[PDB]
Amino acid sequence: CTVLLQIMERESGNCPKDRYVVCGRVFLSLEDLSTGKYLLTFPKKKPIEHMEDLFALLAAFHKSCFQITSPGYALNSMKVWLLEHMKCE
Amino acid sequence: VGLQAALWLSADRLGDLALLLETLNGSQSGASKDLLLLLKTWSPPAEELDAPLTLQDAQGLKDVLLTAFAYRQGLQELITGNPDKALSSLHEAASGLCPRPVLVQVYTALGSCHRKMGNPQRALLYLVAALKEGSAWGPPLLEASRLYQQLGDTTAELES
Repeated sequence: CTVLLQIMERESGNCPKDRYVVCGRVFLSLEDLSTGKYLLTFPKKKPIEHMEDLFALLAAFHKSCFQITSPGYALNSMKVWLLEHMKCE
Repeated sequence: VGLQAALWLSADRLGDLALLLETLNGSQSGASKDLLLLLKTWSPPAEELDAPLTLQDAQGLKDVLLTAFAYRQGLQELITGNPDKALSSLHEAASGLCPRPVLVQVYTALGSCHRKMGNPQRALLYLVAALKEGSAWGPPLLEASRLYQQLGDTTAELES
């Protein structure tokens, strides 16, 4: 596959600036995947040190965004549950 | 232990309390005569696994212990003339449960620390926060009266 980044401006109601880029090309096969190389296979690839692997998980996954309001308390147990109960690095 | 300690911490038996918790953890923790570190070192031994119910559990009371001892330590050091040491423990108050009446009072307390040091513009911060979050904004306006007295803003003082 080859990759296209399309750009368009919003401000100008002329549709004037409809640039692109050809941003490279992705070669792939079972010989490559059979040796991992682009996969993420869990727990051995716990220590995330090529950030594309982090970026892959933040692209693939089902994102869900929330507000938490404690209006007659302050809210700090987060970090314990995160760090202690959930055990976050 | 939590409940016992609440009796001893309602009844000013802090020497016996720290002794109890020294016994609980390793007695190698013999020299940590500060409570505020022993209370944190004290680890509830489960997430309270499928046993009978409770109205409250070890952690939920530890969280009350730490905030209550911090508040008490703070007020004693403040009145005793250490509006330097207060600031540490009065930050440990807000960092852990602070029901908003506990925050209102922690903030008046920090206004008082800074006014006694001669830092009026910091004190004003904490006092405006206490005005906002509180339903009883007597003690902050009192602290403000005393601030404008310290300075000489007698019109501001009188209006406060």
